[PDB]
Amino acid sequence: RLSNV
Amino acid sequence: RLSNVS
Amino acid sequence: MDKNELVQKAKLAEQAERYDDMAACMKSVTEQGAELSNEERNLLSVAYKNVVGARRSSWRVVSSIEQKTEGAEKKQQMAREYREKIETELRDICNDVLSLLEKFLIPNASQAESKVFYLKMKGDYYRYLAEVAAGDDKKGIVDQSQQAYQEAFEISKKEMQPTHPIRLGLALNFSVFYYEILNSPEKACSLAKTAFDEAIAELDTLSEESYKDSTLIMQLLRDNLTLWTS
Amino acid sequence: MDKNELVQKAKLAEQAERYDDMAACMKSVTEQGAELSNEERNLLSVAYKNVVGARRSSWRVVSSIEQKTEGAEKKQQMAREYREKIETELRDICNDVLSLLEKFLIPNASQAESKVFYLKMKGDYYRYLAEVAAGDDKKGIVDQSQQAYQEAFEISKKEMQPTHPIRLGLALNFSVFYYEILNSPEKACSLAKTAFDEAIAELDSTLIMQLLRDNLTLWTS
Repeated sequence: RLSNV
Repeated sequence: RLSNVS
Repeated sequence: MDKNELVQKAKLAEQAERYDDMAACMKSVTEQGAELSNEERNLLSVAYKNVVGARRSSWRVVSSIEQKTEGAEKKQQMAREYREKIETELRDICNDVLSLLEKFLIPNASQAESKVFYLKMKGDYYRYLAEVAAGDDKKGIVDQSQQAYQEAFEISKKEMQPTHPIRLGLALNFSVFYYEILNSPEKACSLAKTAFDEAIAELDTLSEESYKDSTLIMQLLRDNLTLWTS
Repeated sequence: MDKNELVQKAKLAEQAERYDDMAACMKSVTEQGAELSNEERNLLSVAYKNVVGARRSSWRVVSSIEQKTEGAEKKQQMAREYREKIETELRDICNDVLSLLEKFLIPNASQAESKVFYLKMKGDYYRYLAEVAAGDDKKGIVDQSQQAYQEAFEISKKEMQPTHPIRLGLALNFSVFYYEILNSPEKACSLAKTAFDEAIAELDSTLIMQLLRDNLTLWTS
């Protein structure tokens, strides 16, 4: 997982 | 400046 | 106490890396009843990304120590209690944002773009709640996340180019939810792939305004598409 | 409630990067009135380092903005009040520490090592308070900083090895106080050179010695 930052 | 740790 | 002053503080606070303050400012702006501008909207969402992000990361660490002290039962009890404290913070914060969404931000959204943005935010803070939810309460919260994600997805499909960074970020976060919350790696990966492929195929539409952010998100998409089907 | 319980909280908090929590735990351990272990004392000092360091950093930022908006008067006023907010927290935190030092840490210090460490802390947090003090209040507070540093300096000359990191640490800050607060680059340099001079003898620590050198190049260049 890698979600918006 | 520059004092001790972190 | 007037709107422009709040927005000024919030940026000051953003400069000072003091996000509780940035949050509180944008909260008050929101509570004044009028639809946020694009700047205000982005300040608010940046403010709470950081406020919420700190706790979720603190939870990751303390949770991880809880797992790793099985057999050291007093140590573990200690970590469990501290995790509970963090979880209480997570809850006030989520319930603040979800309450702003329900009372002001979603009712006041007149353009489709801002409805998607806010419906996706809701999916997010519902996602965060669900990560620290117990039992039957959890099941309910998970549906709530899915519903707000899904509704955002349908408006984005209708009203926004595939290269729009709000639409792309929605796709990322939805695919993440499918994977991390509903344990569907297939559903997660297909949604990720479609989002990314459709952005590529309509690269013509990527504006210079949107370029930096869309690309960042597309990276995150393809990165996640890798380590899901490794 | 319990001391072992609070020490573990503090470590957990540190792992979590939640230093308000870390500090409060170690506050409660101090307020139990017994002399802190070395472990506990480093917990305390790390905790408030971070708590205080975040405001010093924020203050710097908003203060830069207050300056750079001269002419834009309403904007400057906004920055100025916000700086004032930060200064209130900075004062709460300094008074907290200084109070723990008056009531608990300095009275209970049974060894030279720790009395010096804590008198330096006092120098430090008086320095911090001073940096956001007004008028005559500033002057008296700068003095209290001088005194705590001096006393620690005198005890360290007499009771500690010149290579000891608490003793070199004292010399760094004390010399930095001479530069930054009292504008004495001659007193700053002398002090820092003398500590480096006396440590180098009994090497037969490096980081602090390096830091002394670093600061020395800045002041004269």
